[PDB]
Amino acid sequence: LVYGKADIAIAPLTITLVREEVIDFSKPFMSLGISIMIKKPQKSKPGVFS
Amino acid sequence: LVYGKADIAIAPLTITLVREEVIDFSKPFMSLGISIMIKKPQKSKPGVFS
Amino acid sequence: TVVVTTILESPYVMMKKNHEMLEG
Ligand SMILES: O=c1[nH]c2cc(C(F)(F)F)c(N3CCOCC3)cc2n(CP(=O)(O)O)c1=O
Repeated sequence: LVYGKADIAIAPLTITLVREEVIDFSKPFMSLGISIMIKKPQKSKPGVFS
Repeated sequence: LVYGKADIAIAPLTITLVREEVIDFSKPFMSLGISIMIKKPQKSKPGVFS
Repeated sequence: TVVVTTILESPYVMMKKNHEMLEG
């Protein structure tokens, strides 16, 4: 975009300061963040003395 | 802001199309939305002779 | 016309099954 090879980058591009200094972003169309991913809590094997 | 009484507004101000038309917004400093609110579940204390 | 740039990133930008047949 800075070199003119594209007009608009409609992609999941994160609005950040470094990028913001050279291009301009629209208002966010999608807000996200860091998150935790775990395996679904499968049923436990019955313990001795259950 | 639009009529010049103030030079910047730093209160919690929603970013909307109507407002964006006449003034300038920075990128959001706080993302939020509508959400549900209820009373705490209030765990029951069993009676003695329950 | 404009030059819209993106990346291959499911589900943001995904190729259809018939991408070899259709090119646009
Ligand atoms: O820009 C805006 N920002 C706002 C920010 C808040 C809050 F976050 F709470 F501070 C509130 N509320 C104050 C008390 O009621 C609950 C929330 C209203 C706002 N409104 C008016 P609304 O659109 O009628 O809600 C705006 O217009």
